[PDB]
Amino acid sequence: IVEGSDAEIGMSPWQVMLFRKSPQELLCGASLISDRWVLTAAHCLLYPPWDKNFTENDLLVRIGKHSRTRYERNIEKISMLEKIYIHPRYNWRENLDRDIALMKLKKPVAFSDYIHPVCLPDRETAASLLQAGYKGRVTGWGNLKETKGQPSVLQVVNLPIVERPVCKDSTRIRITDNMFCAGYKPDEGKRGDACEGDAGGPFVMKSPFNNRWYQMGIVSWGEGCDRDGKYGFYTHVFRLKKWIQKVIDQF
Amino acid sequence: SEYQTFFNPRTFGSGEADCGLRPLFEKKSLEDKTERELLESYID
Amino acid sequence: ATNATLDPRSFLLRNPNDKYEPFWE
Ligand SMILES: *[C@@H]1O[C@H](CO)[C@@H](O)[C@H](O)[C@H]1NC(C)=O
Ligand code: NA
Repeated sequence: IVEGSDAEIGMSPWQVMLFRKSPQELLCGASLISDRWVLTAAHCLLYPPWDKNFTENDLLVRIGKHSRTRYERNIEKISMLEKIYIHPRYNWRENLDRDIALMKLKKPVAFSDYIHPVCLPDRETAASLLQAGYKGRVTGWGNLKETKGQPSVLQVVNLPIVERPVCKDSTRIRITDNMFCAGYKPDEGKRGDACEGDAGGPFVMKSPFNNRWYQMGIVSWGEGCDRDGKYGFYTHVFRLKKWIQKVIDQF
Repeated sequence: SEYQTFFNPRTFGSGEADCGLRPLFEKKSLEDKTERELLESYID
Repeated sequence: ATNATLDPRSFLLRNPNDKYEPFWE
């Protein structure tokens, strides 16, 4: 996260860290959506141009974390994966269309002050809140600047949703209805973005209708980070909710 | 609990009914340092 | 039509150098 600040304790209790056991590495962010399901970006699991194609046995998730590198005993919970499900129409060859994956935990996790699931939006919440100029919130342990600069604790930044024609005109990459972008325009007098290491983390919004937090997006891709006239791109969660439902209902 | 569950707890597991309410914030009616900025973005 | 500059948002490191603290067993 670029131009963010330190999260407060328990501020994002749905934040999940995808972690490589050996050699030990933070891989990506993710989000807790129930006691047994975690949502992430498809490219955090499958990206053949980078020789990346993880199996379940390949990764761990770390839930309830704040420190990037400390083992937060009695606070964080570490879980093994039972199965990974990647969207069958995930477009890794081109533009990362449908950059979404689900991970089933081997055992349900216990909730605490630090561990608590986010809501996924219903059709009406998604239509109401996904509007240009409203702000959502992105969190992660990714790079602090375009370049190795890495935070000591979870970072947060709030960013406005950008109108689709501005998202489109900002990039030569083909954008789709399964994506949205967020960030300040040049001349809006504020900055901020997600960055490398933040993918799979949640773009969330607080409902004024019921005070609940909803995950509208998944950090997916960009062109550099926090550049003037560029915007962060996020997987459109609600647009892909029929798939999430299909997977969870079948396992 | 101003929320209608979408998924089946049998396959989804527990936690949906109480989703999106943080124990250290909403559950105690305490606000985090920057959530006001989100709520304001609805007005502006 | 060009994805030449597309930067998927995950890459990684142990920034202090060589270290996350061990966990689990
Ligand atoms: C990823 O790996 C699995 C087998 O481990 C394979 O079925 C699949 O084809 C791989 N994806 C590719 C080659 O794009
Ligand atoms: Na920008």
